[PDB]
Amino acid sequence: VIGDFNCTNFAINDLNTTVPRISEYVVDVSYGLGTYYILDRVYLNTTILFTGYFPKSGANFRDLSLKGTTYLSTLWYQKPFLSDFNNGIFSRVKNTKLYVNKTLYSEFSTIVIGSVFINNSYTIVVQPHNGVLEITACQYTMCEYPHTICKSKGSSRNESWHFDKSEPLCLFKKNFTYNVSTDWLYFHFYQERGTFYAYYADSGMPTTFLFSLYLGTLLSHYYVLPLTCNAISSNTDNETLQYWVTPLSKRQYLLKFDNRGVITNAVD
Ligand SMILES: *[C@@H]1O[C@H](CO)[C@@H](O[C@@H]2O[C@H](CO)[C@@H](O[C@@H]3O[C@H](CO[C@H]4O[C@H](CO)[C@@H](O)[C@H](O)[C@@H]4O)[C@@H](O)[C@H](O[C@H]4O[C@H](CO)[C@@H](O)[C@H](O)[C@@H]4O)[C@@H]3O)[C@H](O)[C@H]2NC(C)=O)[C@H](O)[C@H]1NC(C)=O
Ligand SMILES: *[C@@H]1O[C@H](CO)[C@@H](O[C@@H]2O[C@H](CO)[C@@H](O)[C@H](O)[C@H]2NC(C)=O)[C@H](O)[C@H]1NC(C)=O
Ligand SMILES: *[C@@H]1O[C@H](CO)[C@@H](O)[C@H](O)[C@H]1NC(C)=O
Ligand SMILES: *[C@@H]1O[C@H](CO)[C@@H](O)[C@H](O)[C@H]1NC(C)=O
Ligand SMILES: *[C@@H]1O[C@H](CO)[C@@H](O)[C@H](O)[C@H]1NC(C)=O
Ligand SMILES: *[C@@H]1O[C@H](CO)[C@@H](O)[C@H](O)[C@H]1NC(C)=O
Ligand SMILES: *[C@@H]1O[C@H](CO)[C@@H](O)[C@H](O)[C@H]1NC(C)=O
Repeated sequence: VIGDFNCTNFAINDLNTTVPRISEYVVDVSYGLGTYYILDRVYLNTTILFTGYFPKSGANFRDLSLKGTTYLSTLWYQKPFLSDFNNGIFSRVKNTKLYVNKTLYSEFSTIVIGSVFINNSYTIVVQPHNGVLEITACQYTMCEYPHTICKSKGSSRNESWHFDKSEPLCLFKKNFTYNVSTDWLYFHFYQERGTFYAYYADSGMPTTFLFSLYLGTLLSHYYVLPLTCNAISSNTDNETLQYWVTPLSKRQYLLKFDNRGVITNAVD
């Protein structure tokens, strides 16, 4: 389970089925994937040795996106999908582009980052709403079996990942736009000395600082929410979710900057 609130009994498989194969992809940083811009600094036409929260080059990304239709499997809400956060994670996220009457809609998996996922603890939630990225850190009563839905194409079940009837206590609540036409988003989520840090990119690969948030507590877990949809399948549109995640750690990189100060290359 994620949280411990019984939000629903509708269409749950508690059967000990085959675990879905988590797909894996090698981390290659040679074009600046997994890197970020340093503070308020510009570096031009140069190489820098810098120690930062970076992926291990040659480690694996895991695709933790889960697309459902009606049934939720209880095995989705366990290890290996429920994952240790440690220092942090780098996300490579497919922007799943869907069309309704030729109008573009942007979907991708919500991620939750927390400890115990109960309403005496803060859970960070990063959720897309079609070009708006809603980021919150609140005392959510997370569901046992949380998921999101396609708002665009609809779903056979309602969205429920928390059950707060009155507004929960929040440390953070901000919206960030992202470019809905992009094919990929990139995120760093990490923690240092009781403070959470987020970086993102929607164009190119090297991320930029979004925000930081003092928590005063260690985050221990993250989970990529299942998304349920009538579409995003071989019998509808041949679209897919992808939410690739790999651990961060304090690593020395060589960073190469071009004459615009873009990180064009990196070495672990
Ligand atoms: C912070 O987050 C916590 C979870 O970590 C929330 O606490 C849970 O809140 C729910 C909702 O109030 C509690 O569930 C309800 O418990 C009642 C009491 O349970 C006893 O009695 C029943 C028989 O009635 C026994 O079966 C059971 O074993 C216990 O002995 C139940 O009466 C409720 O059931 C009724 O309402 C539901 C509504 O969906 C109906 O489906 C049922 O048919 C029935 O009519 C219900 O089960 C839960 O027990 C709490 N857990 C804990 C650990 O406390 C907090 O509410 C939340 N707080 C805030 C401010 O967000
Ligand atoms: C951040 O973006 C979300 C999603 O657009 C906003 O939430 C919606 O706000 C309207 C107006 O209050 C409600 O009618 C909707 O029900 C809300 N939810 C959704 C999923 O659309 C939110 O208001 C924005 N602003 C802030 C500060 O969070
Ligand atoms: C969850 O709540 C529903 C509604 O009361 C109930 O039918 C179901 O048995 C509950 N499941 C568990 C595991 O408690
Ligand atoms: C960038 O650096 C190279 C190597 O020193 C140099 O040859 C080139 O002229 C520089 N270009 C600019 C635009 O500074
Ligand atoms: C979805 O929510 C509506 C409104 O509360 C309700 O009528 C409907 O039965 C719900 N469906 C499911 C599958 O939860
Ligand atoms: C959005 O992304 C597309 C595809 O990468 C790009 O062509 C376009 O210029 C971007 N638009 C904005 C406003 O950045
Ligand atoms: C999805 O792709 C396969 C292979 O090209 C094709 O057989 C199938 O008809 C496609 N489905 C849709 C809904 O386009």
